Order: sequence, then C-alpha cells, then structure tokens
Amino acid sequence: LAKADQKRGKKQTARETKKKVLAERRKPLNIDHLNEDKLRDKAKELWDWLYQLQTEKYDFAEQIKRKKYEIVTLRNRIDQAQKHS
Amino acid sequence: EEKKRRAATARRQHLKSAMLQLAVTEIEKEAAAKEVEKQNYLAEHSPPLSLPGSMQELQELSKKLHAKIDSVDEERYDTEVKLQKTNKELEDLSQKLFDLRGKFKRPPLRRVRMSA
Amino acid sequence: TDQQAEARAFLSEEMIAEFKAAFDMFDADGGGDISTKELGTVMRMLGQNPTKEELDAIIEEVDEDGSGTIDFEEFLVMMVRQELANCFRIFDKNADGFIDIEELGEILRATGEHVTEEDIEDLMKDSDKNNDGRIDFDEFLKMMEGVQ
Ligand SMILES: [Mg+2]
Ligand SMILES: [Mg+2]
Repeated sequence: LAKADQKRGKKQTARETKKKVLAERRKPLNIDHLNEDKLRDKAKELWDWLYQLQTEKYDFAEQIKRKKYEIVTLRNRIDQAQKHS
Repeated sequence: EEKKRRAATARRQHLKSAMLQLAVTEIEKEAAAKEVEKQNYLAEHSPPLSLPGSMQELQELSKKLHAKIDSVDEERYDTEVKLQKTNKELEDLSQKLFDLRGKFKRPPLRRVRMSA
Repeated sequence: TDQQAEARAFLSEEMIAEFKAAFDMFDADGGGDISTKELGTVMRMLGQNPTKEELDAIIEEVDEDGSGTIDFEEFLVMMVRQELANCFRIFDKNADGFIDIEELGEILRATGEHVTEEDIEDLMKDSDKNNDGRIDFDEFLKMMEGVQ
C-alpha cells in the first residue's frame, strides 16, 4: 500500500501542478474572423513567441548533458573519497 | 643528492603550462560549435517560415502553430522537470561529499540566485 | 597589518576612487573611522544580498579594537573572498571523469612542446597521490596549481 500513496499521490500531484502552469502561457486563440493582414506580423509574433518556447529548450537540454557529467565527476569524486582509513 | 631535479619539474610545470594552454582554446571551440550544433539543429524544427496569399490557409496554419506550440511547450516542460529533477540529484550528492571529505557547499548559493 | 599590503596592490585606479565615495557613507569627521551598521545597507549597495545568517555573522566576525569602524585598510580585505572544472572536461575527455596515462599521453602529445613516452610516465607519478593510474578531479586541482 505504501507504493500506492507515495508514488500514487506524488505523480498525480505532479499532473495538475503540470497542466496548470500551462493554461496561462497558453493565450486562447481568440481572433477569429476580423481583418486580413494582421496575421502577418502576428503569425510571426505567435511565432516569435513560438520560436522562444522552443529556443529555451535546447538550452534547457544541453545544460543537462553538462550536469549529467558534472554529476559523474562528483559521483566518482565521491567514490574516490571513501576509503575507511 | 638528486639536485639536478630543478629542471624536471620546471618542465613538468613549464609542461603542465602546455596542458592547460590547450584545453583553454579547446574550450571556445566545442562551443562556437555547440553554437552551430545549435542553430543548425534549430533551422528545421521550425525553419525560415513564409507568408502565403490570402484566404482559408492562414487561419489554419495557425491552429497547428498553436497546436504543436503546446505539443512543444509540453516537452519544454517534461524538461525543466527532468531538469530541476536532475538538478536536485546533484544537490543530494552535494551533501555526501562535504561531510565526509570536507569541501563545503557555500559556493553555489550566492551567485546563482539572481539570474534565474 | 600585513594583509593591508597585498590588499592595496589589488586596488587599481578604476576601483580605488570607487571603493571610496560609498565606503565613506560609513565614516564622518576627518580623523579616521568608517562604520558597519550600514555594513549590510552598502554590501547590497554594490550588489551583495547577504542573508541575515549571513548578516549577523558579517557583524560577528568583523572589528576587534573598539574603533567601531572600518577604514580602507582592513576593508578591501573583506572584499576579495566574497575554469579548473573546465579543463578537467577538456582533459578528462571520454566522460569516465578520470584521466590516465594515455590521454595525458595524448594531451601531452596534443600540444606543441616536445615530450616522450618518458616525459609522460613521470608526470602521472605526481598528481595521482592515492596511487592508481588516473587523477580524480580532487588531484586535478593540485597538480594544475600555480600554472596560469
Ligand atoms: Mg579513461
Ligand atoms: Mg587519483
């Protein structure tokens, strides 16, 4: 049962906390049927943001291959520091 | 009485001088490269898009844009997650090292805060 | 008073006339002083937000004669202590976090200074204290010490 209130009441606790920080930077696509050359600048605006979203990513990523490393080093710097003597 | 051992280190030092002198320049390459491995890898998940003519198509393209946008941001999320996640792990091995060895964790705290 | 010497060497023109006018916002009457109850109102006054367990301590370690001041002497002393992880990466290279006889062989062969299969197996005998055949980062900051 401790595997059904720990891992069960934490990932679900992650979901809302997940889905939530999402319906806000998510500006409802309102503009439906008005004028013609708005989309212009606009498309690349939603895009410009679009671009962003994504761009923040790789950064978000590669910064992980750095620590997945800094990690090891440490880990070993830890397995090189034991010695019961 | 091994005296001539003033040049064997000189080297080793005059030497280690070479070691670093290498990695240094090697630092800003894997970067100006990691700089391109970047934009090159980026040129396509959403390339130099274009603007059509008039009607029913723009209205749509959008849909997807916003559509995948979430498809994107989503993964952008799974990220900061598996990120802060892998962010904490390091910090839990941060504690393991100081208390046994004696290195301390004061360094990271101060600097980082402001930016993020 | 020995600290004050190196201490003044560190100070160069664009930050001796600067570490002045504000440090002064601590003194008050030609005769030598400076205070510290504005020790925190000025730290940040330069971009340093010291927590209060880092604001009660900065008050518990400094000042010991009674002058209840702090000049430009024992001052810029409390203003120095407040890439070797890089090179490890451009040397460790392969991700095993370690660096053995060959890679070093490599790097020591990846440079421009002449060396030998004899200039290599001699260096490995000085940074690997524990005795093994690699060099923990721990022993990566000790050999590489003194070098640029
Ligand atoms: Mg290796
Ligand atoms: Mg070692």
